[PDB]
Amino acid sequence: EVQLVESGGGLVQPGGSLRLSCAASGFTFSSYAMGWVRQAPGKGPEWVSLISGSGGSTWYDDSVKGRFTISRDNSKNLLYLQMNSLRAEDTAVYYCARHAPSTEAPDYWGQGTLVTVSSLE
Repeated sequence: EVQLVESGGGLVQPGGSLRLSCAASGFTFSSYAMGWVRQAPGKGPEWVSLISGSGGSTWYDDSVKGRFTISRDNSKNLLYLQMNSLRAEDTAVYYCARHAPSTEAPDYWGQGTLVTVSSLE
């Protein structure tokens, strides 16, 4: 019933920019903190950014402060991540995620979108 579908990932050269979107349904959107998880291929997942239910408060991992901007549109149930000045290190699968602190089951994630920062030179 809970659905998370992300869009907008892909290939970009270094210094480029990308915008991820995430559409939700199956729950009351604004009653959950939402965020973005990243997973590099040989590594565990980490939270890259988090936004409060209302969107009044945000958090960013130190490695992305200033470059990435998280936002949400509670009237259309959408979560965004504007990713600027992309660096090779930003390469990973990014997951849209619904943070449920009260739920014991793991958080719901979207299917994941690959983000590759690469110049073939």
